[PDB]
Amino acid sequence: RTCNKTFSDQSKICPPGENICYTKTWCDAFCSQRGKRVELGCAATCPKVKAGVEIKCCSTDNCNK
Amino acid sequence: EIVLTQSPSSLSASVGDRVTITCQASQDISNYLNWYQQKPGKAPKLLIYAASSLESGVPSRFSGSGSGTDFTLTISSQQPEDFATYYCQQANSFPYTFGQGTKVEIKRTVAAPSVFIFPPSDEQLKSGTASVVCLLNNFYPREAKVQWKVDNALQSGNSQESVTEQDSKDSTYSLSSTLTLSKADYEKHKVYACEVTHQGLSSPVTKSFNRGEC
Amino acid sequence: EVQLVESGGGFVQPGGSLRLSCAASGFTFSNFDMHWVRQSPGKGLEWVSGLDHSGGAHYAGSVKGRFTISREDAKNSLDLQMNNLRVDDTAVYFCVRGTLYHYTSGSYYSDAFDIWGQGTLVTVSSASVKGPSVFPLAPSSKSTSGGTAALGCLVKDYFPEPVTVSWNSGALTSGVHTFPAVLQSSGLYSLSSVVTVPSSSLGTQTYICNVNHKPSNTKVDKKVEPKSCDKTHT
Ligand SMILES: [Zn+2]
Ligand SMILES: [Zn+2]
Ligand SMILES: [Zn+2]
Ligand SMILES: [Zn+2]
Ligand SMILES: [Zn+2]
Ligand SMILES: [Zn+2]
Ligand SMILES: [Zn+2]
Ligand SMILES: [Zn+2]
Ligand SMILES: [Zn+2]
Repeated sequence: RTCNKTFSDQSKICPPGENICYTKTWCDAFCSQRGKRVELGCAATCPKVKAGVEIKCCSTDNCNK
Repeated sequence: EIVLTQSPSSLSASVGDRVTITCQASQDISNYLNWYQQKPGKAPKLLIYAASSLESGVPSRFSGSGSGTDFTLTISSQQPEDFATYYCQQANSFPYTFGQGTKVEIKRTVAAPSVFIFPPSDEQLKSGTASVVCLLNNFYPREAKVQWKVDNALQSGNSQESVTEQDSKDSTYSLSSTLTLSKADYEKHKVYACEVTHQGLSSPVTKSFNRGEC
Repeated sequence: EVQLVESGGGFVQPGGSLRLSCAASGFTFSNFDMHWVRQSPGKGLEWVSGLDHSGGAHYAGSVKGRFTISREDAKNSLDLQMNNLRVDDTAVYFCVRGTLYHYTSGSYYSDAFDIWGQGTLVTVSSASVKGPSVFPLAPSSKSTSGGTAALGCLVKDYFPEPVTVSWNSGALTSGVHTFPAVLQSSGLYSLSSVVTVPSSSLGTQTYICNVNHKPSNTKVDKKVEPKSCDKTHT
């Protein structure tokens, strides 16, 4: 219903039809210069990862760390 | 500034085909190169950033590669919804620049145009201008050379042409060309002709008329 | 829902000024690099201007000293003030969010353009509203015949876009081609609409093109009658 977001500034409020918060970690094509990309938010269900994507899902307000 | 040149500017694919589009940068841009899709009447959509990283929601049949000056967009299986214009863009240095765009069109067999010519209306002549129109109907592929001849003399700088989007029923194009003269100029000459060159015609087709006979 | 909605589009004389605005929604506007990208009709994309989250302004060479980009973080708005406008500035202008990607190493700005508004049209023309003259493209003595006859309407010297065309009040759809308008050197538009029909119907069947110039008071039902050439020179 509310999740932590990538940025501390954006609204924790989830779009209607979610109570799954997620933490998504992966190497994009800048991984060698910048490190892994990180994304926090809401999903309808635990999102379907592609190869190499670390993912952690939880279902309580602002649980995604 | 950094110039991006895509190749080809247009390519014909069938549903199921593997499609490759090149982007060449005039100087080293590392991997700061993006791919956009644009459909007619709609805003561009980001497909790929950092030369090979897919944006969220983009189907896996899209893939990108390259670095420095040499880049490639691949659609591994062309779908009906992928007939669209693709643009590369560099985010290396200001000003940010786009390639000229690649239009992916539907492949089909060669179809020669039917060629029709229209003399100006008496109505239009009253207003002091004369428009001669040439129509090429239902041809493939899009490349057609349409040459106006007045009194068997090649015209340049006094005509404009327009092409339909690929037809939904037979995936052909049609072209309309307009030769525009002042009434005084129109009345000087006797013969008006439209010469069409196309891969589907065994030789150029000319349609012509005599001012004074119409 | 992430929305960029452009406003301030319209018509302006050459040498004139026009302020575009973008209302952003569903993200922390003040944290994002924002950009303007334009597209001339039938042509491709051109970056115009960017304004960084930290206030640095970036202009394409074609627009430097004529265009001013600004933001009001409190109002979630981006503005583009255009001046000394020329005909070649005529384009759909898109509001565009520069990406803001987060890594273990921190934040990175404007790697790409992830969110595009649907764009607003700016026409720079010394033309004022003029309704079209509609001339028949009369079917003839094989001059427009093949076994099939082509006939049509030439919709000439109107401003601004657009016009719509139907045939026989929309009863005739099969075989119809309405072409993209061309902008003539006069600054006025012209288009053609044509249809292929059985050449055997040319005596008897009525063919009427319905030309609507939405932007003026003008609608034109033009009846397209066969015209003969003699061809006694063969
Ligand atoms: Zn390098
Ligand atoms: Zn046709
Ligand atoms: Zn005269
Ligand atoms: Zn002559
Ligand atoms: Zn006559
Ligand atoms: Zn800057
Ligand atoms: Zn403002
Ligand atoms: Zn003749
Ligand atoms: Zn005669």
